[PDB]
Amino acid sequence: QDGFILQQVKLSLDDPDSYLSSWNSNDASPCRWSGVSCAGDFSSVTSVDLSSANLAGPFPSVICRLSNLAHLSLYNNSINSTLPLNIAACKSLQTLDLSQNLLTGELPQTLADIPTLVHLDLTGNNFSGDIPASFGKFENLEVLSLVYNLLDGTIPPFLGNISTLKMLNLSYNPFSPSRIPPEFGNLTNLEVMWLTECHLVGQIPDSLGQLSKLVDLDLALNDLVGHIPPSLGGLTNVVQIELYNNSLTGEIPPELGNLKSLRLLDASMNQLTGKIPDELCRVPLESLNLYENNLEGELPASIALSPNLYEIRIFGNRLTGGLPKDLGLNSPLRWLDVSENEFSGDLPADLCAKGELEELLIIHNSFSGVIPESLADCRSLTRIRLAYNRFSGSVPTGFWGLPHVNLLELVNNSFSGEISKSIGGASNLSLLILSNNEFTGSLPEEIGSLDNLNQLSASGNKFSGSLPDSLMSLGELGTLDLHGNQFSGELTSGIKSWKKLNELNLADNEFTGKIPDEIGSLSVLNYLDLSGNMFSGKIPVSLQSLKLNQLNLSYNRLSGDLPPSLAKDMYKNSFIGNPGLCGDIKGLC
Ligand SMILES: *[C@@H]1O[C@H](CO[C@@H]2O[C@@H](C)[C@@H](O)[C@@H](O)[C@@H]2O)[C@@H](O[C@@H]2O[C@H](CO)[C@@H](O)[C@H](O)[C@H]2NC(C)=O)[C@H](O[C@@H]2O[C@@H](C)[C@@H](O)[C@@H](O)[C@@H]2O)[C@H]1NC(C)=O
Ligand SMILES: *[C@@H]1O[C@H](CO)[C@@H](O[C@@H]2O[C@H](CO)[C@@H](O[C@@H]3O[C@H](CO)[C@@H](O)[C@H](O)[C@@H]3O)[C@H](O)[C@H]2NC(C)=O)[C@H](O)[C@H]1NC(C)=O
Ligand SMILES: *[C@@H]1O[C@H](CO)[C@@H](O[C@@H]2O[C@H](CO)[C@@H](O)[C@H](O)[C@H]2NC(C)=O)[C@H](O[C@@H]2O[C@@H](C)[C@@H](O)[C@@H](O)[C@@H]2O)[C@H]1NC(C)=O
Ligand SMILES: *[C@@H]1O[C@H](CO)[C@@H](O[C@@H]2O[C@H](CO)[C@@H](O)[C@H](O)[C@H]2NC(C)=O)[C@H](O)[C@H]1NC(C)=O
Ligand SMILES: *[C@@H]1O[C@H](CO)[C@@H](O[C@@H]2O[C@H](CO)[C@@H](O)[C@H](O)[C@H]2NC(C)=O)[C@H](O)[C@H]1NC(C)=O
Ligand SMILES: *[C@@H]1O[C@H](CO)[C@@H](O[C@@H]2O[C@H](CO)[C@@H](O)[C@H](O)[C@H]2NC(C)=O)[C@H](O)[C@H]1NC(C)=O
Ligand SMILES: *[C@@H]1O[C@H](CO)[C@@H](O[C@@H]2O[C@H](CO)[C@@H](O)[C@H](O)[C@H]2NC(C)=O)[C@H](O)[C@H]1NC(C)=O
Ligand SMILES: *[C@@H]1O[C@H](CO)[C@@H](O)[C@H](O)[C@H]1NC(C)=O
Ligand SMILES: *[C@@H]1O[C@H](CO)[C@@H](O)[C@H](O)[C@H]1NC(C)=O
Ligand SMILES: *[C@@H]1O[C@H](CO)[C@@H](O)[C@H](O)[C@H]1NC(C)=O
Repeated sequence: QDGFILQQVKLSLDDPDSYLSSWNSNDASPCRWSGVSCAGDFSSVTSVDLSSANLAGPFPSVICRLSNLAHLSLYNNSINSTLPLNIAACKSLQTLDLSQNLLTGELPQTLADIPTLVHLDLTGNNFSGDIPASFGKFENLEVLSLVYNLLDGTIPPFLGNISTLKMLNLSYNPFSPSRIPPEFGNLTNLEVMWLTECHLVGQIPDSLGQLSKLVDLDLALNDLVGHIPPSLGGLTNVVQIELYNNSLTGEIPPELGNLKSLRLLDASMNQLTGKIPDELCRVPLESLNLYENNLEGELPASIALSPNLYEIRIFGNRLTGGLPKDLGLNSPLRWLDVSENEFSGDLPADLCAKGELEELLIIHNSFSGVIPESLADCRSLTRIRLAYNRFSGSVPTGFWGLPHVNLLELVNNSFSGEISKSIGGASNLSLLILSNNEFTGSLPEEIGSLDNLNQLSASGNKFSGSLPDSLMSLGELGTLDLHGNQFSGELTSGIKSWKKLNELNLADNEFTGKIPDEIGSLSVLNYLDLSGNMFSGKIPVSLQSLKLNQLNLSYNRLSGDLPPSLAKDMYKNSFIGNPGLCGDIKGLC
């Protein structure tokens, strides 16, 4: 009969990829059929897995006529229409996975009438309306997943009545704004509470502290208010706490230090105040994210003790004092973001000791001293932002040439010395921002070797000498800003090679000679500033062809007529401070 029933399933579904080709009526048994598994001396179908088969059409309710069917998966198909109340006919089902389908309408209340059901996954469907009251009466359910549906009812307290529940997954539903039922604290066996983006309102219940077996608490992306409960110290087995993007206030409880198994804490994007507790930092955390809060005081040195720490993101706070001296020495630190704080003192000497540091983001702080010499050997680095600090000294030779660095931002510091020839080694460099420093010397020829470079901003420095001829080799360059320097010499026909250049700013330098006619060849140039230089001769006629939002050729030695487009009252400020250009425009001189 199992074969005949499965033939009825086949006739009820669209099978464009012929996944059910093997479903042959002439077969003695259906056990060898695609997606079918049998058990017992009877060769009874016990499992059907038609996942990722590109099957389409309504749920095949006739499949429930299989007496011994214990596992059904139609995961990742185009199963559509409503889930029938006839699903209760599947009385032997232990696991049901209908995730990633096109199922619509209300959840059938008869799902709770399957006593054997342990796993229910309806994730990634279009189910809407209230969660049925029957769902409170599930006999043996351990996993309930309704993630990414259109459920628009309130979160029901009766879900707390499922004593056997180990995972409650209701994340990513447009639920009517609802408080977390305190009855959820009575789910003694619960290991996962996943309520991300569930339109939660009100305060986290103290009852949630009763969940001794909880491994993951996720209440992120909601409108939760009030304080993180000190009762959460009762979460003995918790490893992950996600409270990010809420409206939580008050201080981080020191009782979080009692959570020995805690490795991941993210309470970022809240209104938390007070200091980060030493007790929490004593826990050997893997990730601590407390960014975009109103936290103050020092970062406890105990955080450096963790052997598992790879991530610290505490940016956008009012934290003071120095970073821990041993930070990175005992941990595989990968991501460090302490930006927009009040941190001071030298950077820790061994941030990259374990050789895994990828992101060093410390902008808008009062960090001082020289870049640690160890960081010159940190080849793992991909993004470096030391901008808006009080750093001094030369940038270490190795630091310039780090191979995987895509962004090097040293803007607004007191950095001195020269860009080393080692910069040629920076194959991955796309953005180089060194503006507002005391850098000296000439740009190295090795800068031209950086084919991937898109931005070179080094304004407000003491750079000098002729631009390297290799600078033409920067075909991918979109921004070149060298204003407020002592750069000398002349531009060449090589500037034509800057095909993708949108901005050229060489203002307030000592440049001499004619502006090359090849300036017109730069099709996407929208910003040109050559002001405060000694550029001489006629303005290139080709400049008319360029569409420029900003043009400044002021305070130069330029002479002769303007192209007709540029000869306008609006462009007077662009050509002031040039004796030769006088009388090109009425009221210029
Ligand atoms: C439920 O899915 C049925 C199977 O269709 C295929 O899979 C869909 C997910 C979609 O990719 C579709 O393009 C596939 O053809 C639909 O049936 C059919 O509808 C299509 C037009 O969309 C038609 O060309 C087919 O001949 C027709 N086949 C069968 C066996 O009915 C259901 O569609 C609905 O009913 C149709 C008769 C038609 O009136 C259509 O407008 C309806 O949407 C799908 N039902 C729902 C509720 O979406
Ligand atoms: C109910 O929700 C929980 C929490 O989202 C789901 O649990 C978790 O499942 C994911 C995906 O399987 C796990 O992620 C990964 O880690 C493993 C290594 O252990 C790795 O191989 C994967 O590539 C992935 O990175 C996650 O660790 C796990 N978390 C917990 C706390 O258990 C659960 O699957 C959901 N159940 C249903 C039916 O929706
Ligand atoms: C979790 O289950 C407990 C046991 O059923 C609840 O406690 C009890 O409360 C009942 C009324 O809600 C009462 O009839 C029971 O006699 C009592 N049982 C025991 C052993 O205490 C508990 O409810 C809460 O705690 C009690 C003391 C009251 O303060 C109630 O207002 C609470 O809701 C359940 N917890 C939750 C959060 O529902
Ligand atoms: C969901 O099922 C579909 C259909 O089996 C999977 O789609 C295909 O992806 C594989 C691997 O990239 C390709 O070789 C096939 O050509 C694709 N087929 C179709 C019809 O798109 C899809 O990968 C599955 N998704 C998941 C997350 O498992
Ligand atoms: C809470 O859960 C219990 C246990 O699943 C539910 O209890 C039963 O109620 C159903 C239908 O009313 C009966 O068929 C069962 O025989 C009852 N079993 C037991 C062990 O009492 C109870 O209804 C649920 N309550 C809520 C509000 O959902
Ligand atoms: C970044 O550095 C620049 C240059 O030092 C700062 O800009 C100027 O502000 C100072 C006063 O603090 C003036 O005396 C200068 O004339 C300004 N220079 C220029 C070129 O505009 C800028 O304020 C700094 N930004 C931050 C956030 O610290
Ligand atoms: C081109 O650059 C010159 C020099 O920086 C600019 O000149 C001055 O204009 C500003 C704003 O009106 C005044 O505050 C300064 O006093 C002027 N300085 C001098 C030395 O004259 C000019 O405005 C810029 N023009 C454009 C179009 O950007
Ligand atoms: C499911 O809901 C989404 C979002 O409202 C919509 O874009 C999609 O077309 C819906 N699909 C079905 C089958 O109702
Ligand atoms: C945080 O939530 C707000 C809505 O309150 C949303 O606009 C924003 O994109 C979210 N940001 C992150 C990083 O989750
Ligand atoms: C370049 O840096 C980016 C991150 O900015 C990274 O994803 C990429 O893998 C790097 N590529 C190389 C070749 O280092």
